[PDB]
Amino acid sequence: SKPFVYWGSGSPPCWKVLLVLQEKKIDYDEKIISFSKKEHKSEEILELNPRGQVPTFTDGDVVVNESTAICMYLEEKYPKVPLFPSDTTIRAKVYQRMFETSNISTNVMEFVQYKMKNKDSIDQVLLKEKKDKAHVELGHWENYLKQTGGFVATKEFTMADVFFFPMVALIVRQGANLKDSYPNIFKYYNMMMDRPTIVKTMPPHWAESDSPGNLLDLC
Amino acid sequence: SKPFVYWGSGSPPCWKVLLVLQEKKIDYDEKIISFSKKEHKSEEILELNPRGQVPTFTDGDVVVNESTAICMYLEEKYPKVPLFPSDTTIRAKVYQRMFETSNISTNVMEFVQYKMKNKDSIDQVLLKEKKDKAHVELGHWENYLKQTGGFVATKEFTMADVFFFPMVALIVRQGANLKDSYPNIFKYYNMMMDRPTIVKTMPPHWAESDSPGNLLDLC
Ligand SMILES: N[C@@H](CCC(=O)N[C@@H](CS)C(=O)NCC(=O)O)C(=O)O
Ligand SMILES: N[C@@H](CCC(=O)N[C@@H](CS)C(=O)NCC(=O)O)C(=O)O
Repeated sequence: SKPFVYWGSGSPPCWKVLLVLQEKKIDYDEKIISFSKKEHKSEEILELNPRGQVPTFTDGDVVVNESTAICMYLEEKYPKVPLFPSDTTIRAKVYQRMFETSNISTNVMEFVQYKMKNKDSIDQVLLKEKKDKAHVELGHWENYLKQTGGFVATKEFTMADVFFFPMVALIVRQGANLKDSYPNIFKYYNMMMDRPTIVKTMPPHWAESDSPGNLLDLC
Repeated sequence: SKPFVYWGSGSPPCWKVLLVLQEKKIDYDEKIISFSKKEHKSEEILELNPRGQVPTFTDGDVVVNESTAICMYLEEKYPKVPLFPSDTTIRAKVYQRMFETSNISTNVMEFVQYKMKNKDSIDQVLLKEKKDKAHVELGHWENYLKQTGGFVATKEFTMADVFFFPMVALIVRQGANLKDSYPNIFKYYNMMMDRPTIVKTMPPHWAESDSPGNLLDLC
């Protein structure tokens, strides 16, 4: 049995899956679909995933789509390279950080959404509201990296970094100068960006396209 | 070591934790906080949870807050009553359903949010948009229950039902007549509502308060 994963460029849910696969060094087959050409809605994809989304994934008769379910399945199916420590108490912290990352999406990426959605309708009395929420959110993670001095959950790479980093990258892709404002996250970013597995899974379309820059003002 | 959980009434994240605790029959200590009196922001809560949210949870030196992390920790710490089957392939389906339930929140509960948020500003040209999304979302789950004939993920109660049911209940609490429109979800609801563990964890404030009814029109 050899895993197969349909995924697109610039998608954190897909990145999570690719990182897990690479980090555990599992040989897999893939189909890099085009979002702009709506390939995530192909019939081939819909048979496996009624929601027409990526990642979509198989491994024999095993079919799983939620990026988080795929990662959990991979951790359980291919145990040789653990992305979780063995200590139950410490694993709890890894799980905490993993799932807590859904907050970045809401409190951070909302800042970008707003400027794009209701554009031309810029209300700085509200703009400064969500901007402060983004910073409040990032502060938590900043403190976390500060607290460990290394990776988002512990002093080693774990499933939590698989969830967190893609979000950090997307933030920087939007142009966040975190160098001085969030020295720990930035230190974490540059550190991670240097990890082989991450260099290998950078979103394909990023190199030859310009940053959306919806965050150039962040900090 | 005895678990301690701070939680509030009518909160799906808290319900998930209570169900897991009850279903595995773990004896725990609790603090039922008042949201209206802002007790989720107490100092006692903030020391353990910098976000000032519930559930907030401890078990010795073990501190975990994300409802999903707590459930995973409980599954791993107290294995006697498994909420997951042993088959790795089948567990994958349980994980799929568990995490996919985050969609109900977005595609379903948005319908309720909108009518509350931008109220008085009712735009039925858009109202009928999200209403159709709610039905599309529920259809997936309807088909799932149809596909199994029993619980949301398999023919037994699993961690997936722990995630799904609270959302179904909240929907009905908003007044959804799913009897004829979603016979399988409704059958699932009445079935679940009858399970001892669920009767015991119904949101405390529901009995003596009226349904918000933001869904009475759903179907
Ligand atoms: N909860 C899913 C979400 C996946 C998702 O949102 N995928 C996007 C790309 S990042 C997609 O394919 N979207 C297409 C759509 O909604 O049609 C996960 O984490 O896997
Ligand atoms: N992702 C968390 C979310 C918890 C959450 O949103 N809790 C709400 C009650 S349902 C809360 O305490 N909210 C207070 C707040 O944001 O201040 C989880 O699932 O545990």
